[PDB]
Amino acid sequence: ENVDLVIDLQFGSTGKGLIAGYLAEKNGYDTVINANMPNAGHTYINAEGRKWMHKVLPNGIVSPNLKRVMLGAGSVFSINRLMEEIEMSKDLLHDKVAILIHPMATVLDSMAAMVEKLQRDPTNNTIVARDVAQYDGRIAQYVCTVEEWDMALMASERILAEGAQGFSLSLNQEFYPYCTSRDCTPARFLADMGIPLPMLNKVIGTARCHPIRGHYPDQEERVFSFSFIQMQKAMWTCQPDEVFLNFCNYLSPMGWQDIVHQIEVAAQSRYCDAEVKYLGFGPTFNDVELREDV
Ligand SMILES: Nc1ncnc2c1ncn2[C@@H]1O[C@H](COP(=O)(O)OP(=O)(O)OP(=O)(O)O)[C@@H](O)[C@H]1O
Repeated sequence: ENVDLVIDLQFGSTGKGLIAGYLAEKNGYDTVINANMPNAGHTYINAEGRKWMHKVLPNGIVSPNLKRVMLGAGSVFSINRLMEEIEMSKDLLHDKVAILIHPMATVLDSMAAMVEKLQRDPTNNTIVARDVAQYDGRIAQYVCTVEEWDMALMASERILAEGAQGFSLSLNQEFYPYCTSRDCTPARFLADMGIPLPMLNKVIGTARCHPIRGHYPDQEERVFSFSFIQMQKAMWTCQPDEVFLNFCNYLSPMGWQDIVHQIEVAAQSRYCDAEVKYLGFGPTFNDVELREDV
């Protein structure tokens, strides 16, 4: 049980990148892994002010004991974007860090590419990273075999896995068809990263006091008020062990302290022991505080 999995409990865009960077600095994982499809990017800003805006690489690459960065089979990514992000952190991606691209990850020329991979037509060798790697040497250094992927996980000591969009955007939650093309749940993220279920140690769920994006019945006003019902649904399916509540700096103390209580009452209502353990008051490492301290 050595995988910490970071997920988003609402409609996304909760600052999951911030807690991923924070956790990577605090815990020093040697392996960071994700399986993202094209997105608007995940941002982490460290103590000294450096900014990482990532659409492909995990934000966890800031771990001081980084050894492996792993892009899972569910990844859909642009090669241009990936090489740009690698170069901007080449000081972190030195000779001591191995980057592994799952052979069945999808290369973009998002949904049309996901369809062509599912088509499994034997003479289209332009789709999956294994096939693109034969004529595109930029990723040839990076794509591994399925066997190598499994050995990398076996060899990892502690793993930070970063999830994708947020629970309520799941393909099979209530808002279909106004949703993404995948379920956004721990089971599906682990599946899309090829992580065996017994490796899961804890799930860190993220939320913001006023969630961004129909919607849930108990929320109004895109920015919405906090939804207790949305949090109940997310707790039942996602069962986080710890919660990071972000953008508390947009509310009065009474404001975000009430939401802490509501999150924990929703958790308990859906047989989840989650604790609100982290609070976010800004976009920086230095703005993440421990709930027991504030
Ligand atoms: N507490 C905060 N105060 C102010 N700005 C913040 C705060 N937290 C994050 N931000 C800013 O919000 C943006 C974060 O990107 P986003 O939240 O969509 O990441 P994510 O949740 O990791 O992404 P995704 O939706 O893909 O899961 C950044 O520009 C960051 O600087």
